[PDB]
Amino acid sequence: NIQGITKPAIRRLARRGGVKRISGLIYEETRGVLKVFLENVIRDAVTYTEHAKRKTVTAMDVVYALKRQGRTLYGFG
Amino acid sequence: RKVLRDNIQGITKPAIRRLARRGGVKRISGLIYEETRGVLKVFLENVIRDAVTYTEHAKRKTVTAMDVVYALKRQGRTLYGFGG
Amino acid sequence: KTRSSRAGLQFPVGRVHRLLRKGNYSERVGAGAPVYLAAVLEYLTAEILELAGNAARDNKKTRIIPRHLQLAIRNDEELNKLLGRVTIAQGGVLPNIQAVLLPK
Amino acid sequence: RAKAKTRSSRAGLQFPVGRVHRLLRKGNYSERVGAGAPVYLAAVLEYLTAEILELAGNAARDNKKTRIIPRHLQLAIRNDEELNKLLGRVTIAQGGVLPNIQAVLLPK
Amino acid sequence: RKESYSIYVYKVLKQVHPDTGISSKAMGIMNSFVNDIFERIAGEASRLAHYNKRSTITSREIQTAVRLLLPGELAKHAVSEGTKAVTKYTS
Amino acid sequence: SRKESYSIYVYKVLKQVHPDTGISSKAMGIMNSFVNDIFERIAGEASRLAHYNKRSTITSREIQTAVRLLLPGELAKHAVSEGTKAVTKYTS
Amino acid sequence: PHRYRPGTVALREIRRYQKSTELLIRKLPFQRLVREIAQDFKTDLRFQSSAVMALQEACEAYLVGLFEDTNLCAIHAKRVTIMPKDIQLARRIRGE
Amino acid sequence: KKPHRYRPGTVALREIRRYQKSTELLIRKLPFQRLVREIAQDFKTDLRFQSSAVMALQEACEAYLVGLFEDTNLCAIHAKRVTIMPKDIQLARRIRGER
DNA sequence: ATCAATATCCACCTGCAGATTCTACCAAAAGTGTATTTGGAAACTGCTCCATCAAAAGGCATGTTCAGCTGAATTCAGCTGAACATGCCTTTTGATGGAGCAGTTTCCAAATACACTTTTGGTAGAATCTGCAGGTGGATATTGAT
DNA sequence: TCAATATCCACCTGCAGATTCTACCAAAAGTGTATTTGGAAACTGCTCCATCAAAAGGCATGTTCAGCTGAATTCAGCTGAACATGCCTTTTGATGGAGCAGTTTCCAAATACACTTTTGGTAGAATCTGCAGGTGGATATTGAT
Ligand SMILES: [Cl-]
Ligand SMILES: [Cl-]
Ligand SMILES: [Cl-]
Ligand SMILES: [Cl-]
Ligand SMILES: [Mn+2]
Ligand SMILES: [Mn+2]
Ligand SMILES: [Mn+2]
Ligand SMILES: [Mn+2]
Ligand SMILES: [Mn+2]
Ligand SMILES: [Mn+2]
Ligand SMILES: [Mn+2]
Ligand SMILES: [Mn+2]
Ligand SMILES: [Mn+2]
Ligand SMILES: [Mn+2]
Repeated sequence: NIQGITKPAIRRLARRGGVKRISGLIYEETRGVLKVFLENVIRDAVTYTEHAKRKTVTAMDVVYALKRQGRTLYGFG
Repeated sequence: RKVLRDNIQGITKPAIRRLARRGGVKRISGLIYEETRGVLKVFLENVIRDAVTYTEHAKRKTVTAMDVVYALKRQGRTLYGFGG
Repeated sequence: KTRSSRAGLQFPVGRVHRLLRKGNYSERVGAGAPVYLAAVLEYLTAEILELAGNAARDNKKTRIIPRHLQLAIRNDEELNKLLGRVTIAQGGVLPNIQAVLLPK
Repeated sequence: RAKAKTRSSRAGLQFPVGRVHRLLRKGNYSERVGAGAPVYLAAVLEYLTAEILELAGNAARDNKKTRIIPRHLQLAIRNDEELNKLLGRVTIAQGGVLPNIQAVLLPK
Repeated sequence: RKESYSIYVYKVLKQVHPDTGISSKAMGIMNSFVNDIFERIAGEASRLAHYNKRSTITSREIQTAVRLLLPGELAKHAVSEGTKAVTKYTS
Repeated sequence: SRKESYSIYVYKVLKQVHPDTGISSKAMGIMNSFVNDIFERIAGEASRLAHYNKRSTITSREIQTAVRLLLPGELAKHAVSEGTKAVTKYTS
Repeated sequence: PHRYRPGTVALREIRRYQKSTELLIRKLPFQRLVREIAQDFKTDLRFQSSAVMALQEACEAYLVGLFEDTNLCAIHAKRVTIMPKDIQLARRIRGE
Repeated sequence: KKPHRYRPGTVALREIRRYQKSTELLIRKLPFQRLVREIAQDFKTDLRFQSSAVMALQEACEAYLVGLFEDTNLCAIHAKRVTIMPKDIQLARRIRGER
């Protein structure tokens, strides 16, 4: 569902990162990396959600999952 | 007492070479030794500054191994072996 | 009289004390601790809002938005270190293009 | 009075359930501590210790020694994926590193 | 019901920049920031008191925690304003 | 001047997994450090878990969720197994 | 007929997207990706819209940062084109 | 009979094997101790150290430099060199978040 | 290095949709006053370790020479990725119900706290035990050759 | 293949360090009672999900070719290898004696608890400012000299 992360969107992300020329193999690699990231984050968020005997993952569950991976996110308290 | 000066130079070129070999380094630029001394001094100052802060908080004059272990841990570099 | 009034602070000393008591940080909480903690939090908030207002002015605007917070934090040595692993939603990045990527 | 039976014995554990309970209580984690929490926790600490001591003992045998030293603990941890991540930011004093030479450094 | 620091951040904003406002998203970022620094400081102070077998977190723990968590000039000015507030409060 | 440690328990587990094998005191300090570190990690996660859900009690189920959050994969699976077994045996 | 030289449009885009803050992935493809990955943990879960948005902010900040590090790795090798081996070096050194 | 001589790098590779096989501290003890005390005295005069505090610092420092030299070496190899240079160290520390 | 042509950028503008403030009420939080307890600071003191110094052995740092091989610079081409035009389809935007979650509230059975007493596992130190630190010597492996 | 050099890998034994034992006692266990809390039952709004549609604007595709990456080639100078020399680290040991820990006493500072006053949170109504998109150049770039 990964392929729905378009080549143009990845180019946009690369441009915000200051990248001027992109090899053709970056896109699949980028998707793989994004996928690992997402699984790790979501795996923890849902764990928090199940501990609270909820069926809705909340913004605070995602903030806790991020934080515990050393990636504090501001704006969603 | 006795005035301690320039002890950064006691990290010899051969000792830095040994550390790099343990890191798998085969060839070393001649400018690496001074850079290594700079980076080691920054690292050490950060660790020792926090260790001393713990020592001052406990109103002690002796840095203990636990002060260094706490300073390390809070800098994200946990050290095993020096508890108790 | 609120404790915040007696300390000369805008941040809420009583709330900081309740939060310390309710956080399982220690069994007892001294009287000076929430005053000291509220003062520090206010000072840091003032520093950041100072810089963010200056940045929002540089861009000719009146409402501080997340972008000015990101600009304020990343262009300052010590705050950028304090918030080193923090992501500011809607903040973007600092404009920075490696010199070797430019023509000429 | 009833003959005293340790909680670790009734849990079937080697690690001390009572001490783990005291440590939770005096560590200011929550105001109350359920009776099952120190048992589960001691069981987990014992399991992980067993895992690490298993792998470290094998490493000490491979190098023809009978007493485990820090080097065997380091070899056990860095050669096992899951322990290596669990202890990813941990320094084993006197542990050394794993032998590894990037291929491009070797002669033709 | 649902707490935040918005009113206080707003007061501090009108202190340093009388004419400037702040969006609700920027205010949310400020709220997350205040909660983050609070947790960092309180948690360090908690570890400090445990290390020294003490059951009370006093201003002296908050100060040491600030010295450990803040960089350089920020630590100096934070210790300064904390001492200032505590002395003003004691009267 | 009494000083507690996990040494005796680490040693009992050593005699369990490698009966004829010993351990040097530096390695014993490493194992003590490891036990204390994982204790703090788990206890801290469980404390936060209870705090997030406005609960005052840390139960075995907070310890369980903490185990699932901090341990990798098969390690977490087998640890959950041994923790459940101990709690169920202790209750009866 | 008018045509820009290779890289002129690239630098225009770098400037435009480094000056801005809008999300760069489209929302619905991302929401579907999030929901699939979640379904592989516990099906029939629900998401606050703000939870999906927090995930998107986290992911984009992560990839943009990773691309800064990758770009420096490429330039280190005296290139201007990022390649998978640059991404891999950045993640190996980051400890990922 | 021309005197024996190893080709450049053969001894370096032997040293890599010998030191990656061992765990002894690689900096001399007394110079490291003086460096620690000098840095500490410039923070609070007349401090004292438990010997194990100094040894914990030395273990910490050596592990850190060995880890950073692994990262530096990968940076050099990435640039198709075999000689680590300051720009490799600087790249490694920028990416680690250390600068 | 200029030049005119072409394409995208960027101040400047204005009304109004939507975001930010006025309005007003109110649980819960914060403050107050009084009573009672207690953690830890102060002042001692014994006694570990810590600092310092010494000798002396010999390991290792230092300083030098010099050649191999590496990094740096330069040239060239083939192939890859940028730009662009084109037109199709995925996303955005908005709506629509309404199923089914969160979030509350009450109330007892079950759980946990905590003081006192009894018991026993855990520690410190003494008393045994024993791998392995080093030291030695040949086998093997590798290296670089002329 | 050979000479030189280094590493590998058993063998040996005493003793420094580990293991075992012993006895004291601190803390866990047992017990009894007081206090807190979790969940079964019963609610009630209110968020999300499912579903449908129009249509906007973003993406996929295919061609051309600019220029980047990697290979090839050359050279000079730096860094590795080898050696002598002798400094200073290591080791072992002793000595004062600083200052950790261990104790004791006792208040300044904390908790407890009843009661009162204030305020931050909340939701709607009533006002203000960034944003849609336009315009109008204006700024930068490009091929051509
Ligand atoms: Cl206080
Ligand atoms: Cl429990
Ligand atoms: Cl690649
Ligand atoms: Cl360099
Ligand atoms: Mn000095
Ligand atoms: Mn009372
Ligand atoms: Mn007392
Ligand atoms: Mn080369
Ligand atoms: Mn060509
Ligand atoms: Mn007994
Ligand atoms: Mn040996
Ligand atoms: Mn007793
Ligand atoms: Mn009000
Ligand atoms: Mn606009």
